[PDB]
Amino acid sequence: ESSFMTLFPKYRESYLKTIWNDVTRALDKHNIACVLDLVEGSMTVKTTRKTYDPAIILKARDLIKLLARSVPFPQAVKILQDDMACDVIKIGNFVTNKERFVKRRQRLVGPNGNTLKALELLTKCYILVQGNTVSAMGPFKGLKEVRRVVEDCMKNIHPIYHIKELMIKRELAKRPELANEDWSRFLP
Amino acid sequence: AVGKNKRLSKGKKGQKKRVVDPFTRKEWFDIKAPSTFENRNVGKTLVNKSTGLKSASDALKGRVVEVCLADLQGSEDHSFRKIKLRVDEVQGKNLLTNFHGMDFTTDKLRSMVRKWQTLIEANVTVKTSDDYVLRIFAIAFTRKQANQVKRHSYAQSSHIRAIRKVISEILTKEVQGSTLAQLTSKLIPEVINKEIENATKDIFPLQNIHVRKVKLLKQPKFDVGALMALHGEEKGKKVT
Amino acid sequence: QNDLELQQFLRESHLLSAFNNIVYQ
Amino acid sequence: SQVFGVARIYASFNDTFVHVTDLSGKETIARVTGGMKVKADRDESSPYAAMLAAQDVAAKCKEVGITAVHVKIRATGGTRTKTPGPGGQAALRALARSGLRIGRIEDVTPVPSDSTRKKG
Amino acid sequence: RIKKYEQEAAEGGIVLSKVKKGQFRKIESTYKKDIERRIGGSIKARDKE
RNA sequence: AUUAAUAGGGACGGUCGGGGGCAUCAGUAUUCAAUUGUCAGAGGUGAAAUUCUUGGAUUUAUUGAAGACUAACUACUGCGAAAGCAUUUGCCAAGGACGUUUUCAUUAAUCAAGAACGAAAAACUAUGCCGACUAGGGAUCGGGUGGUGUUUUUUUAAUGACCCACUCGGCACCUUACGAGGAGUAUGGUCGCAAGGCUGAAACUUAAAGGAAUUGACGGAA
Repeated sequence: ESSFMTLFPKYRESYLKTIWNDVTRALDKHNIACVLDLVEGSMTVKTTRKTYDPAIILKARDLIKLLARSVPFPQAVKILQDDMACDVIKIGNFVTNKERFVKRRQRLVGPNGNTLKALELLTKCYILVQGNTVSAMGPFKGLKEVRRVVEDCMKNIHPIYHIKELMIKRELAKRPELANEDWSRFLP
Repeated sequence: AVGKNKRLSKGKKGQKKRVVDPFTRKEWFDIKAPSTFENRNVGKTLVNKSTGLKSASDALKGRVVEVCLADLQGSEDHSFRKIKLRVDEVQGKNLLTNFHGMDFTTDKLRSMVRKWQTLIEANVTVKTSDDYVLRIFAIAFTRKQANQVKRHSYAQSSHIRAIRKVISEILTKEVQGSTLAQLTSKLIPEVINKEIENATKDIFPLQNIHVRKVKLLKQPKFDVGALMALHGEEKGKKVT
Repeated sequence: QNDLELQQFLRESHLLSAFNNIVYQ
Repeated sequence: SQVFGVARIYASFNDTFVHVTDLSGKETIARVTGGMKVKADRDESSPYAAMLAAQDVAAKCKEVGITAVHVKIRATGGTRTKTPGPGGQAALRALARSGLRIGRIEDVTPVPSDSTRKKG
Repeated sequence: RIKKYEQEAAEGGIVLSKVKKGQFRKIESTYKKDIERRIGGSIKARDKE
């Protein structure tokens, strides 16, 4: 019945073969079968005659997609957690000069990854930057926030402005005195 | 926004009463696929009202349905293929359709496309022997040999141009050597792709060769003869 | 980058992650 | 006896559109929105709205006489994200739980060939 | 460990903070296990060299 | 009537390239228009709001049209002097490298003044000694030389892909021989900041009101 596949490369295939008990364990726990074809270089996820969760089989499709895009197994079980979400953001369709593109995604990732990790803390998601793709997984509020932020980041506002926006926003919503105010009296 | 915090716009000011009751004023017809495939019986469709037999003709022959090829052919594998169909004839709670189009599915596309290799596209626009005008999109993939130790097998510019040329040739040649009915039964087993492999075998190694898209452009004038002779004169019960 | 709280949070951004797996104040 | 209808689910990041339809795609057999079933505007995409909208369309489907569903999941796509909604997932859940025979699941979200973005 | 991390990133392409030629990387490994204090930034002898 | 430099130009053979100009065919997505569908919100935000939505909003199906872009393939890169450079098939014209017992005969080079080419909110943690430079290794890209088998095929159509050894030139990467004032403190000076008393209020001890003060105040009997 319901079945999906995804290709991978070989340097991840080593990791796949070394961890492959864990994915089939979690997935037959959710009554999802998974198999692995080496000459095909692909993974396969299918359902059986007992599976009762369409949400979880779409989730398993997301699982092999993320594992093909080379995120480790802690993040894999964090997406197979229910109220989480993967999300892919492309940046390659913004700017003209290649060198400016390089320096701008370096401005994103920041010295010692610090801007990226502060963003990950303040949104409770995980980010990973691959050239023209940026993968992110976590809750939907953090995902919407990081989508706005990275699009303005490959535009030309700075992530430091965004990080100050995030911490001020989270505090101002934490103090349970304001829910009517548009908060632009506080944000610069 | 069913709540009470919502303020007042124009919104829900003046509204007529639900009296029409659409599905007790509607009717249920059945549609029928051609006889070239195996499982002819498929789905159901809603007629708004029998005040128009004009309306039955209008809606139920302007229709375009879309099924999956497992539902159409009884394939034990869910064979990843969507068929568009365009209906023009009804015979007594039993409509007779024709063929409209055929696309692959997006999940199968994102399954096909890889990283360290080359994807090739091609498009042709032909007139069939039964006067249909069709456009066909075909895609192909390079592969590496087993002896290879290089982790990529790209093809150069003369390679990709010759490849697109010869597949365009076999496309137009076969669609003009066959009709639309035999063309549909030719695209059923995907023997045209096996032909493309055993023809472009002398150019470059390939792993996945597929026709992505089939779109209609201009339809001929309808013949009850052709449609019925594809599909394989009625009397009533003397109401007094 | 002249701010005081900002850059301290920025270089502690990996330490709080490492000893956490937010109480950043 | 296996009467087939379809279900277009536009699962956005700000509403959960559930929409059963005839097989051709013109007769809209039922339709409810997250912002038509939840009280405030704040939670117009939550799985609670999904469960409620699902129960409404389920009542309507057993009203009309459809026995099976082809569910087509769709996201906003194109310019914005290619990701479905938690209302989408919980809607598919509660529809299967109210018991529409799970005919065929597929996603078709509008993907751009090349997006209309200002190459500044 | 740092070299295997760098190889996995550059094989499955990630970006990373660009550091000078002296020091090592700075990972969640060294931040949690607290190795900077008992190994250091770099080989100081080769630094003066 | 000397050679033809691991000096320079030139021809030819096969190539190479998201190099260039000109049309051409097409992908979807978006926007609008029109056709039908069921009728109650859609949008955006942290939550809000502007706006659209009984002349049927959003949404599903159908086409239609315009204006931009050609994703996934996409990078350890190719091409261009730089900015720049990604659908198709033609047309035109340039260019690198390979290979040749091919041609001339030193025609080469570093360039100041002059000229051509350069989308023109932009930037915001990045930095490795330098060289007239010795050896190297794994990777790529492009061509040739040879062997070897696969994969191929065979009187018919393009004798292509892969293995390896060799050979030139690129982009990169990796190890190596060698050499040419910031701080803080104090301030009897200088220029500036300047400080407070209930408010009305001052020539009037002067009204209402105002905040401050908030358990009103005054006598007896035990």
